[PDB]
Amino acid sequence: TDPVPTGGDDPHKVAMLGLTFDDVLLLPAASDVVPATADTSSQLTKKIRLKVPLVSSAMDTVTESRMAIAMARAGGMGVLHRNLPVAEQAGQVEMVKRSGGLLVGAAVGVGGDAWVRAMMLVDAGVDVLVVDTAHAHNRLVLDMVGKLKSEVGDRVEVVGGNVATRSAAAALVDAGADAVKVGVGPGSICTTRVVAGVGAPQITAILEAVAACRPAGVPVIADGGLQYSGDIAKALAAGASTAMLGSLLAGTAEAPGELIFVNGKQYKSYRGMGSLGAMRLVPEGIEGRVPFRGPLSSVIHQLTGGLRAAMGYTGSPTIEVLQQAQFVRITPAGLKESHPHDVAMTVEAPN
Amino acid sequence: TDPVPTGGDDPHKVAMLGLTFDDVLLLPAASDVVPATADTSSQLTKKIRLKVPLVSSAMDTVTESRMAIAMARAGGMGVLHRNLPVAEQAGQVEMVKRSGGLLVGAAVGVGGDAWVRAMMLVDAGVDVLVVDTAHAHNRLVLDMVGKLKSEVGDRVEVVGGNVATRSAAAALVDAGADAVKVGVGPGSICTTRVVAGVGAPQITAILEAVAACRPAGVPVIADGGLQYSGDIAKALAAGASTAMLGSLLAGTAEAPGELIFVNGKQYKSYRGMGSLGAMRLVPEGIEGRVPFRGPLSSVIHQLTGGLRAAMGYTGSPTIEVLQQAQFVRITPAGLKESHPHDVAMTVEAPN
Amino acid sequence: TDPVPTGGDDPHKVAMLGLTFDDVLLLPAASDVVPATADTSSQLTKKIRLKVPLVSSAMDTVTESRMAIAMARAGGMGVLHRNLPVAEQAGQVEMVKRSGGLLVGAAVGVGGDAWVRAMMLVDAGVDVLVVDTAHAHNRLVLDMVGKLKSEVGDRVEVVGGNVATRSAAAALVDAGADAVKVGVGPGSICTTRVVAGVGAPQITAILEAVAACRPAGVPVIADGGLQYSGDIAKALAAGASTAMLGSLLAGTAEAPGELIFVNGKQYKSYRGMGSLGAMRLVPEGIEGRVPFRGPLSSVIHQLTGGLRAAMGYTGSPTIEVLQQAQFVRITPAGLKESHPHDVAMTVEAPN
Amino acid sequence: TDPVPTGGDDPHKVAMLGLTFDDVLLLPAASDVVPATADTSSQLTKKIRLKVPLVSSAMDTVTESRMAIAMARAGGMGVLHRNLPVAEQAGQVEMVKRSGGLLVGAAVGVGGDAWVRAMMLVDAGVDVLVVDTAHAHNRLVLDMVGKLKSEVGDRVEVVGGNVATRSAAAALVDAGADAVKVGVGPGSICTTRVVAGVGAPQITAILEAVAACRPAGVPVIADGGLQYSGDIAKALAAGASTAMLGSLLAGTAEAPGELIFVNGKQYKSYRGMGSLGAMRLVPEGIEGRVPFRGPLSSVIHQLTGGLRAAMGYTGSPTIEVLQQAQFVRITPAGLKESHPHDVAMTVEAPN
Ligand SMILES: C[C@@H](Oc1cccc(-c2ccn[nH]2)c1)c1cncc(-c2nc(Cl)c[nH]2)c1
Ligand SMILES: C[C@@H](Oc1cccc(-c2ccn[nH]2)c1)c1cncc(-c2nc(Cl)c[nH]2)c1
Ligand SMILES: C[C@@H](Oc1cccc(-c2ccn[nH]2)c1)c1cncc(-c2nc(Cl)c[nH]2)c1
Ligand SMILES: C[C@@H](Oc1cccc(-c2ccn[nH]2)c1)c1cncc(-c2nc(Cl)c[nH]2)c1
Ligand SMILES: O=c1[nH]cnc2c1ncn2[C@@H]1O[C@H](COP(=O)(O)O)[C@@H](O)[C@H]1O
Ligand SMILES: O=c1[nH]cnc2c1ncn2[C@@H]1O[C@H](COP(=O)(O)O)[C@@H](O)[C@H]1O
Ligand SMILES: O=c1[nH]cnc2c1ncn2[C@@H]1O[C@H](COP(=O)(O)O)[C@@H](O)[C@H]1O
Ligand SMILES: O=c1[nH]cnc2c1ncn2[C@@H]1O[C@H](COP(=O)(O)O)[C@@H](O)[C@H]1O
Repeated sequence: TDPVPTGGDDPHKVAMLGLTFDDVLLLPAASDVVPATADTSSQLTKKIRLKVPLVSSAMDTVTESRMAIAMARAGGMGVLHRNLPVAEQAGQVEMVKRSGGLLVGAAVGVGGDAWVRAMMLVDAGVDVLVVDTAHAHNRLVLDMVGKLKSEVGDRVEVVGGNVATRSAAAALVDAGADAVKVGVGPGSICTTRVVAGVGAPQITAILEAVAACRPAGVPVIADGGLQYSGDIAKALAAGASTAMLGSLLAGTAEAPGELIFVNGKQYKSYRGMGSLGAMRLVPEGIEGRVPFRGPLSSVIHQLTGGLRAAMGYTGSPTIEVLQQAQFVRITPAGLKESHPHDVAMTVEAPN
Repeated sequence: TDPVPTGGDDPHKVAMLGLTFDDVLLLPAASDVVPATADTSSQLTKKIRLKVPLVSSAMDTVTESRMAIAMARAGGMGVLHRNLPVAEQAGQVEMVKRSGGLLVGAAVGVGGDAWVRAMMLVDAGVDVLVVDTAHAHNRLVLDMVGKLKSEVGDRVEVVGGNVATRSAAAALVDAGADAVKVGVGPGSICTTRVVAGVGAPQITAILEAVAACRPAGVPVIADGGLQYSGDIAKALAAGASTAMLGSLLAGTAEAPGELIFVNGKQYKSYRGMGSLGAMRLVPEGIEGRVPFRGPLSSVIHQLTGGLRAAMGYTGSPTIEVLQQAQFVRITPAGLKESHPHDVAMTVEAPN
Repeated sequence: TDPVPTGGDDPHKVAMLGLTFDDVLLLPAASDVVPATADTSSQLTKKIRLKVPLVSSAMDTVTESRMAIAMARAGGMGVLHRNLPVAEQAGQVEMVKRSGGLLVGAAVGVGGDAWVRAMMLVDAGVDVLVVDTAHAHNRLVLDMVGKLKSEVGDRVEVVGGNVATRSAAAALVDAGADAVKVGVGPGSICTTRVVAGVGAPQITAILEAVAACRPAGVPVIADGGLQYSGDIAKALAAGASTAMLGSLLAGTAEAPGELIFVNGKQYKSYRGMGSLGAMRLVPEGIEGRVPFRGPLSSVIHQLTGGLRAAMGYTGSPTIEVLQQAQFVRITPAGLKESHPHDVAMTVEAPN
Repeated sequence: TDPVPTGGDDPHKVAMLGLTFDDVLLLPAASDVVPATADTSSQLTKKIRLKVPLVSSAMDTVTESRMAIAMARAGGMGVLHRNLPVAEQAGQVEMVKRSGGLLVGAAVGVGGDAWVRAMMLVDAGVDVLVVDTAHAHNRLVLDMVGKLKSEVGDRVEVVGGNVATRSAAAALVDAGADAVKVGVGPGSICTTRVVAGVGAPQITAILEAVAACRPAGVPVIADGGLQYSGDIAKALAAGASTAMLGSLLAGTAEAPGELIFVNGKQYKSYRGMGSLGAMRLVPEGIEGRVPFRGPLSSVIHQLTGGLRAAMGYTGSPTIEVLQQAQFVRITPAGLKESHPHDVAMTVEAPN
């Protein structure tokens, strides 16, 4: 019997071919939709629907109270980070609720201290708890999701993550999750791929997680690796219902941290939660900076405008129709020309 | 049942593998043709044949009256842009007609104002109307094509675009189009691919559109992404009958705009019609610059000379025979060496 | 009959598709393992098990007595290089044995002088002899392995290498090798690939060698091309039992050579054993430098920490379970984003 | 019926997948050969065998009398260029013959003037005539080969080229060629690929030409694209019997032209024979420069040493055995590491 062409005698050792966002484009289709008439609303969880299908990352350089307020007013939601005392995180929930009863979420870990944290957040009025781990395919994480749903599941929605396979998503569904968050490897500040050699390209990870979650009616949150507004449209067409953004929002006025004026240009700090600085395990994230981008309201406007353009080209009046769109796969030669190919740019572009 | 190797259980979710110009080369074949004896004439529309199979883009940094006159004298044609008052566009048609009854086209949009524009252009003597949209697979665009053909189709030829699929090209054929223009995603100044995440690699887009148009006798115009004279030969071998050029002609003396002397080198402005500056929707084009290239007559001479070389290598005495030539697909390692690989260039090359 | 699609009529002329480390990632799986509870021990040879599955390269810029002592104290082993007189190499074995009866290996060549060298190393107390060649698929190399095993095989373990195919690994197994070392082409300082045009991508080379060695109970040493801690996890998941490191350890305090302060940064010399300088045959290696990395103990700590993270993500309590993990294949677009993609790094990262 | 996955309904429109040198490596195999014992002799034509399987390009910056003398003394051969008067080219043949009756070849074109040139070269004692064209798959070129063989074929050997397909090679075999030269697209100074969009990756072109020539006993000359000594071994393993070199020899003392000292480094001119300067048709080559490399004897020594290393790794005692060796295909990730990957080079390497 002949060998597998890439080596050895086991045809399942190399189990899949993984696609990322840069590997695909959306095909145009017959359409009566124009960008202005598209409806961008979508489910965050079984019970919660958002007007704009975007949430901010649970990171100490992205989401505290000011970002959560601005995201909710823009039609999305923020998830407050958990790298601070319980009493301070619960107080940031109250500040958001004092600005109009806006929707808000908050991250928790696994174990006894994370349980005390979760109960204080519920008492403060939080709408969504996010069980927030590097590897959710573990019985202790599944137990945490199920115990929260049993005790406070009537009052608050419970998200679990992160996963990158069909089998991991199915395990969270069986544990009672109200949404499943997908992403191991893809984030802009992630070094899991080179430190551990572990990960999954994000278009294939979404397609596999959706194969388990869609038949059960559980929404999927696509978390990490989104670099352009067009990546949001690709993630939702692969079957996700919302997208979570770190890098794209870390440059805004509302993100925690001060402005950095260096060489006449401006920046703000952005770091992984598994970086040396955030943990103060070998680190699985870096500490860096991103360009300053101005007010959050204007960033969200440009991102939703690109999504609306994609809905016009694909004939999708709603996000549920966009989830049925088709891809064309591209080669390396086709990606290099996608970033403005060979015409000296001179003027600023908003998107 | 096993999953699709790239994810999920649907084998049509990733529907195609899209090739661009850099993915293919033309194979040499048995030939009695030398570059000097090749015949470069080809159909622009059902009724109009050109001596040179090239047209200039309908852009406000590429084609007004001076470019249209020079293109027609060179054996091709210009399409006048529509980012100006109706009375001015109609007057540029008259200026072209006063220089010898040369062929000329002009762009129009969709709706009531575009209808008034179209009727004034016909009264001024235009030969070709181009229904000029970002997404032609839409009933309002198909209605515009059909209504023009019904009212003035005896006097003027009617083009519709742009499309990137077999089904979209078939819909324009059924509506009465005299030619179909192909290109969503590929242009040098296009950002649709990253803003909306939408597009189609241009060799596959041409092959699919031709599968619908050739059996009906409708010519295909390949519009966008052409960077070298060899790309013209590849587009026509994939089945197109003419090519439309923006970047390659924006540097010429006849293009609208003034010369830009900067750092001892010279440039001219070139911008997408969906850029912020041209529209004064989120933008789907950039504003930039290209190197100055001299007179149009000399640029067209070099481009047609490269086409003639391809016809010699493939044994094609006419464009209709070139449309039957074969490709070899190349890998990433083969493209890097195609751009002069590893020999410090010292002297200027015209092409 | 149709041609093979890549040329000619022989479907075995291009025999395989070879994958390297950058072509694959490890898939997360169901896990009760956390990085702290993983067991990193593994067989170096049939009779010798190490606490940490790493050995240092047999190179005159990587391993003399100080590196061998530090590697053994860290739980791994060093292999002393053979580019020095027999009496000096045997004396370095004694120095290692005087620091606590630590484990140590030493390289030898093929022929009569290499036999005298081998006997002196055994008299000095060496634990492992490494028959150390550029191409081990040769009857003289197989004879050397078998004769050593016959004469001193009761006292010392005998390794042979290097190979890159299933048939070559099988020949070393039949000759009596206690471990098989894999790697032709992949090393950071190797130029065999461009000087001779010969080599084998290392993930496929490991998969093929393991197909011969695992059924016989012979461990495989993955030698060359490892650039990050995650590459160690990939090599062991492909079926290797230990990894050998040159570049990653050449920057440490214990490596032979002096520090190089240049432009405020620090370096140390690193060169192939087939470079012009080491041989003083056309050269098949280069002479260069690598950044200074500090003490060996700290480098090994970071490398084993990344391995432990991979064991947590894959649910592997032991190295024998990690050898059963699965890969996802990635495209060129997915690799570019793996190296910290698009976030200006500002702070130092240990790994 | 479903479409072809890359577009259209014709499965032969994209006829082949073309491999270049960077797409493959030679696999090591069982061997009793060491580099010193390999036999590098090989057929140039049916009747002429060389000691070293290399010839110099017929270019006015590579081969006049001094290069032809040095190549023959090194065991190879030179082909004198034809961009000069007939009387001068014939006189350079005599100069070579006055230095010891060394072997020499000379290029000619097609037509009446090329016939007069050919007869004068034969009278001057030339050993090989090379019918030297950009596209040999043409009845006028085949007639020239056949008429030369009929008139002077008893005294001189007749080569024809260049081709890049099985059918073109078969036509030259039927016309009586004593060897077939392969290469359309691959040369370092070639711009046919971007000017005409025409070419064929060189490993696939050799495999296809050999499928026609080997069964007839006609040797194949691999011409263009060779960048390293390892590329020579790959070309011969694909089935060629000799290789022709331009760039690799244009830097030597014996090449025509003067040394260029610029910025403390040294260069020499190198230009295509279809460049603007050589023709004084649109140009299909560039004019440039290459680094100075010293005496030819030393360059040939390093190139043959790399070939000898490949013969050791593959177990090939002769070139006829190397022509039976096997390849592994590599991905883009595997090529980037082949050029010395990540170790600051400090010292000069001869090869
Ligand atoms: C922003 C602008 O981008 C482009 C892109 C390509 C061509 C042109 C253009 C303008 C004039 N001639 N060609 C404009 C634009 C203008 N209107 C409609 C669209 C649009 N519809 C759907 Cl559905 C999706 N997106 C986009
Ligand atoms: C411009 C010039 O380009 C080359 C390319 C490769 C080799 C040479 C060359 C010249 C002399 N020796 N080799 C010239 C050229 C000269 N003539 C004919 C052609 C030609 N025919 C067909 Cl059909 C297509 N294109 C091209
Ligand atoms: C170093 C640190 O890396 C990350 C990576 C991604 C997300 C986060 C994070 C922290 C807080 N929220 N999200 C941390 C970390 C923290 N703990 C556990 C792990 C881990 N477990 C297994 Cl199994 C393997 N590796 C990794
Ligand atoms: C020039 C030199 O290149 C290397 C490459 C890899 C490892 C080493 C090495 C030296 C000492 N330990 N390891 C040397 C060399 C030394 N001898 C033999 C060969 C050789 N044989 C065959 Cl067959 C083909 N080429 C190559
Ligand atoms: O240190 C880390 N390592 C790996 N992933 C991380 C780390 N910190 C945060 N993440 C993930 O990265 C996402 C942000 O990705 P981005 O939007 O591409 O910048 C977050 O929402 C987390 O899922
Ligand atoms: O703003 C824009 N976005 C996208 N495509 C555009 C825009 N403006 C013009 N185009 C297209 O780009 C083509 C020019 O492409 P180029 O020849 O590659 O520069 C035009 O003929 C249009 O089809
Ligand atoms: O000159 C040489 N050419 C090729 N391979 C070499 C040479 N010297 C050492 N090696 C190999 O390269 C390995 C080190 O690879 P690295 O860890 O990628 O730097 C060694 O353990 C040897 O197997
Ligand atoms: O102008 C030209 N265009 C294309 N190919 C050329 C030209 N001049 C020479 N060649 C070819 O290029 C070969 C040299 O290729 P190199 O060794 O890669 O530099 C010659 O032997 C010719 O076959």
